[PDB]
Amino acid sequence: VSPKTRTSNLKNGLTIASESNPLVQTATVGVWIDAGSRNENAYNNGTAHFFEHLAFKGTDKRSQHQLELDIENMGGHLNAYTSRESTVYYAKSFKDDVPKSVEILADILQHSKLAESAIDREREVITRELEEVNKQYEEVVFDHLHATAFMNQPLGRTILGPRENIQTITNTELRKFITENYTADRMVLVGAGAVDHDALVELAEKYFSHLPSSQSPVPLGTPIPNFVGSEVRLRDDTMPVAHIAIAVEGVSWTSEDYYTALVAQAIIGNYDRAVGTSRHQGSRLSNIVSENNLANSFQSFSTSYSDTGLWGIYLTSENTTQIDDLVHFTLKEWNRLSTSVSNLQVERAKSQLKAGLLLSLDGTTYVAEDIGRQLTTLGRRVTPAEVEAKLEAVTEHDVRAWAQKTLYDKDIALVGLGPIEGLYDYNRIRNDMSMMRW
Amino acid sequence: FSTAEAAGVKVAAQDGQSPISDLSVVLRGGSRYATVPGVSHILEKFAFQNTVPKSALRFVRELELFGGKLYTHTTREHIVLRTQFLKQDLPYFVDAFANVLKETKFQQFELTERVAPVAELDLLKRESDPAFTALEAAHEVAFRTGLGNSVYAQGYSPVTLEDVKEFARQVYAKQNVAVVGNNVVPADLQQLVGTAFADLQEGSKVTQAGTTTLHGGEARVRTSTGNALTIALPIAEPKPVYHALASFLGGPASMPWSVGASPLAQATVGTHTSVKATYHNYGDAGLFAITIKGDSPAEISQVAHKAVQALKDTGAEVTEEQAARAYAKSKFAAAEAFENPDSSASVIGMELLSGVSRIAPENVQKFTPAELSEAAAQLSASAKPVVAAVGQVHALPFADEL
Amino acid sequence: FSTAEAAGVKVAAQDGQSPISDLSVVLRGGSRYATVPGVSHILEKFAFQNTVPKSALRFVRELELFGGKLYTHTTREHIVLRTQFLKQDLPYFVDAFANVLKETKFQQFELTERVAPVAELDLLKRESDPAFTALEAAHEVAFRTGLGNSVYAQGYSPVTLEDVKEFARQVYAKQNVAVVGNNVVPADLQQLVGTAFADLQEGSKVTQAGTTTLHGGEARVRTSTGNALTIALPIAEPKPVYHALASFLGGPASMPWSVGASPLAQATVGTHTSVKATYHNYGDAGLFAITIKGDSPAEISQVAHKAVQALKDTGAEVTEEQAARAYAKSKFAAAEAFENPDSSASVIGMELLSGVSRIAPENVQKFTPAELSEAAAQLSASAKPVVAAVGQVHALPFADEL
Amino acid sequence: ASITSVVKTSELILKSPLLSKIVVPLAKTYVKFSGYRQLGFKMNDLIIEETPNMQLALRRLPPTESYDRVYRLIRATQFSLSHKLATGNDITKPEEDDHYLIPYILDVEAEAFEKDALDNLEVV
Amino acid sequence: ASITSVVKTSELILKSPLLSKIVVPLAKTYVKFSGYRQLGFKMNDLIIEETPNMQLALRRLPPTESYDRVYRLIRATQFSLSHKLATGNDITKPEEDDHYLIPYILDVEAEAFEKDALDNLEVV
Repeated sequence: VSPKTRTSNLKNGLTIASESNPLVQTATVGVWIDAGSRNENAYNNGTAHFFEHLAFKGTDKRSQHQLELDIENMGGHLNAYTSRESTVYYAKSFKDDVPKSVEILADILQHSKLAESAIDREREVITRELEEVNKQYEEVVFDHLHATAFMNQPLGRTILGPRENIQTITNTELRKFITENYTADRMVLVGAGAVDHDALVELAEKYFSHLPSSQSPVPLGTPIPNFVGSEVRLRDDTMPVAHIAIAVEGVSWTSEDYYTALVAQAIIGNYDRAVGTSRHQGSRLSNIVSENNLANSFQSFSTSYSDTGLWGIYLTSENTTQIDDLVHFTLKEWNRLSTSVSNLQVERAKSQLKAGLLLSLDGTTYVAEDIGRQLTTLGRRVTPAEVEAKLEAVTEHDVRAWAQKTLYDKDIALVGLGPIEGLYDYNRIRNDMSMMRW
Repeated sequence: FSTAEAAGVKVAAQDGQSPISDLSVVLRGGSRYATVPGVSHILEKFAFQNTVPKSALRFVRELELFGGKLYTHTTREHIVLRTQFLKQDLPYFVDAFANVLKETKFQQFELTERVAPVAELDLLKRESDPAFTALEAAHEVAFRTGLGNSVYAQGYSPVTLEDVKEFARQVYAKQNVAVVGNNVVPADLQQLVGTAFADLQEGSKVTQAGTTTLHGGEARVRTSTGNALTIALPIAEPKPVYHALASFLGGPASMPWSVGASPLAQATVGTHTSVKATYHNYGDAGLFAITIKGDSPAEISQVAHKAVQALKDTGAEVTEEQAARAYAKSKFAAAEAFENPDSSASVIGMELLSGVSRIAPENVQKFTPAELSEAAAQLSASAKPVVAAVGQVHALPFADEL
Repeated sequence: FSTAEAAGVKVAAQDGQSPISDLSVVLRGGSRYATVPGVSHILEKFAFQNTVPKSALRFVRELELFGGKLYTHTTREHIVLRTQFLKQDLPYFVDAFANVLKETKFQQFELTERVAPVAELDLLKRESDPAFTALEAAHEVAFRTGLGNSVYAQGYSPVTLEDVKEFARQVYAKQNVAVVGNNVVPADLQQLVGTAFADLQEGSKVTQAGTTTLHGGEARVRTSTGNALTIALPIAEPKPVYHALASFLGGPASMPWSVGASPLAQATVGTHTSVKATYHNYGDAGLFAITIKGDSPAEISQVAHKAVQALKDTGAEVTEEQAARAYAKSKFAAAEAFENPDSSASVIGMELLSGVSRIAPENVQKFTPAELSEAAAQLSASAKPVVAAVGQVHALPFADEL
Repeated sequence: ASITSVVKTSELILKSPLLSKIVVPLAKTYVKFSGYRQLGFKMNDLIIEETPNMQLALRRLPPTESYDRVYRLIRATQFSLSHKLATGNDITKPEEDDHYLIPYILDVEAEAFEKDALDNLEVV
Repeated sequence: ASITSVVKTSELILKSPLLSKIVVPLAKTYVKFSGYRQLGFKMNDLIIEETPNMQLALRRLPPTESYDRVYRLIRATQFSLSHKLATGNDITKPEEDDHYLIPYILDVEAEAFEKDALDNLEVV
């Protein structure tokens, strides 16, 4: 039984949430923000990512060089990432270096220079990032997947933004973005590891007390997405490996089917030929794929957002004449979530998940990420007892009922990259979303 | 970690407040003890294959019912087999390790179809990073055998089933086995290990064939898949100051989208190259390495010159600020290593299998600017510099140029 | 061979009494002058491809009607293109060489489909012998660039059509071309070269980018395809005594089913290994090598120790008999080299292009036992020994062991 | 007919002033009414490719020319199935209608025809 | 039937003293009249091989056993087409009739059957 997550508020509405571990000597403190690329419009798309670069480019006090030195002297490191719905800025340090790290984070968030000279310098760095993501095939695939599934909607935009915006982002629009979005009621200060909650609340009162509150404070993790069944083909015959993602509209964080979708995802599961145990996994798809050498890997996913999600699978394969078989067998395993699954598969997946959801949290950064994600999506940290109860409530009837309304005979979004000549057209893929025998 | 003994086996455990336990068997069976090249990698990959009580298939299916996970790796010193599971499932995992050490059926088909192909993919994935290759090449030049043996199984020298079975006969013995339990009640683990590992052979301590000898030289691994360069300096007397020096010289940034304030980090400005100084203590010898990877051989060459200069400059004078920055970066590195389960297990494993007491992160020594500059001076004035170049080797520096 | 000049091109010919003539164009374009690794090999393989007057196809079909043959090779110093034909067909062959030097269409499809695949098979055939690989590796360690460039094109460094076309623009010029005619009437050849090569560019002498620098070291080439070891010693002042020393130390047997009476041959007794000492003069530097191949790495190691001892023993004392044996074996080696058309062409080619007057086999100097022992003494006590091991490299010797 | 034949006959016509004066204007109208440019094709994209000689010529195209040809074929196929014509920049302008393939096929055929001749040589 | 089945039932018989006393002599006569030894076969050479399990067992044979099996099949095929029987050393003697393949197929089948069982497990 893990220690209790303590939670306090300030007057402005900043949440402080902490989970102490007296067995470790490091601590991860940081700020989780319920804001991301989705908060931009089409004209300033890319701003949130642009800001993340400038946050480390110097503040009103410390210059770029002083900032570097201050963190070097702390001994740990700082890290940040911007997603579609969430921004994180954290600092991993030693136990007694926590007041330094909180102070630096408070500085870079509230008091950043955003000097025209630095805007102009990063404008090239970010322009170069546009031509080098091209190599990270999984990210290429998932960014096209969002672009097509949520065609012309805010979730469909990339985080980097178009080349055109990168050239026209001003310090004005950067400042406007962080003034509108980085408000106290949307922020959580999180500490995990060797942190005292009461110490962290004092540091919050010292550094984050003059944060703006929004005019209309909605609860944390408050949002209409209209999924488009569609496909993007990025054929490249010179690549040896095909990367394919197939997804349907999935579930939001607060859906009543959130756990049912996780159990269904666990019934299909993951596979990787390079891992020794993967040839012996219980999943039917795993057995088909491994016995027939259909793929190097596959990974089931169930991504959630505040008001929608994508549920599906990501496949990689060198077997370019049997891509059809790989896709066929994958979608026939999905069909069986509607037609055939019983207590046998459901209870096995629940067993595997009850541990999996706890196992994931194995370091201070993972714990901090879990507290931060849960607080900014659900408004609370859900105790393992509650999670165990929600998983236990999933029956085989729930899985079949969910699959029949979410997967069965539904439109898919499909992205293929690489040697995908063998991937059939949209209709033949989408026809595998049902079984004529049922 | 309360160190004890259960039926001749050294057991160290630390209770915690988490639902998740990590149990690791650390074996004195890393590559420095490898009878034939690659055997310690193969033996690692042969863990949790078919045993007499339980098939590999049955083990994996039951592990999924517990939602446990399995992690294995080989170092120059150890083979580490780790399981991660829920606290309550401890007895199952203890018995599983017992079956592996006592009753593994080393079958030829498992070697040909399961173990060797997985070993080969493991290595190919590691080599995708040219910096990995460069640092491996550097150890091979510096030590030749023992520490200079390859960690991984390679194609040019095949490991046979008789090789692996012989090595396992030596390694899988009470004298070469340590059990390390994170978030495991220490009294409960001692009771279980004491019943499960009672019939394990006693065996003898595995030893390195021959003494560690240091050599200088050059390795020129011509690849087409990226460029890297290691500058290593073999150390005959491993001293803890080299940790402080590695962290001082640094190389990686402590901040996104930054270069860093470390001397080696500042050596990369204007280049798309990265750099990392590392120190490897192996008890009886050590290796201080500076690895530079990049897409341009011209830029790598440029950074390599600045890197050697940085080390010479350090040998001249360190400031008090810089010495304190080294203490801070080094204490932090020690702390995170004792937290990470992979490295944690091997640290206590070394304490249990040898007798080298762990240096707790809170007890990491502060080195004065005098002590740091002295350490850097010895390295700049080494009689046996090693340089391993990987990639377009015709365009990378040579030892005599540096 | 009567040296003359015909329209700015150096022509050497020697009339004889045989129906078969050998015409060879020797180009100053070997690998030491290469701009890009492998271009001199590629340019050699691009000879007699499509020219503007005559396609490769038409050339081969017509060559078969004359029953002529075509031989090409690349050295570190030259590209040699030789034709062998009936005496009377001389004008056709002169004109064919003129078309190649003036009018070769270097087409991308020829490079991809014809030239590069043939270059690759050429290299694979040579490398089947591990001794070839070992001696190539040794030059690479000893000289790094220039003489240390690879002779042959390799996959890792792709030669482009622009590379080859640029190099050909330099090499195919009056200043880098010598014509050598064996059993060709010298007056007739001068007349024909003077009309056919008149419109060839004058160009400039191709030069080695940078001076020849000597280095010591080790190369360790892992193959699964047999074992060899070269022990080379770079020579800063090439002297003719090293020929005598190479022939003295010997290595190959001078009669069937025997071992031989040479010090290196006697080092192989009880082993299935062979040995050969060689000396390579390159004008401004040289290389003295001893190559040992065999199927057993243990036996190679054994012979390598005896080989180094033999050289040290030579530095001590050689008898009068042994010095005379060295004169005899060396005169013979010189004579047969001047006879073989392959080596003959390059010998006069070096006299014509470079200016190094040939040493006639009858004028090969007799070295006293004093002079031989002094030469061997200077080699055993070299500051820069090179060792290239090929095969099971973990089991072959290192430089510091020798 | 071989490309070689077509090219040689065309060159005979272009040489003769009279002939060119009457043939070139006709050929330009023919090409306008042909209408392949309205599907974004270049003339050489239409040449039959299912022959050994043409497959060899296509393999010798530089990679960029080859990738662009693939795109024009796919784009024209999509206009064909949709019953639409190109508009704007998809229409091939006369200055873009370059004979990118003709030099490759003429070289392939030159060798093929020389081989046929030389297979029939008679030592005199 | 599976080799597993055959082997298990045979072991039940060999255990029972009564049963073995009456079955073993019959089985030895059966084998003598069967006459596969007169074509130089070993019993295991006759087992049906066109099955995934059997193809996998055959791939796991040591190279020597595999090369010898190939020769016995070729030799038996030549006796069959010639209508001759083995003589001399080509006749399989009872001590040479070893079950070289049985251990491989029993291991392949053990895994195959365990996989089937475990595909039907029910968490309790």
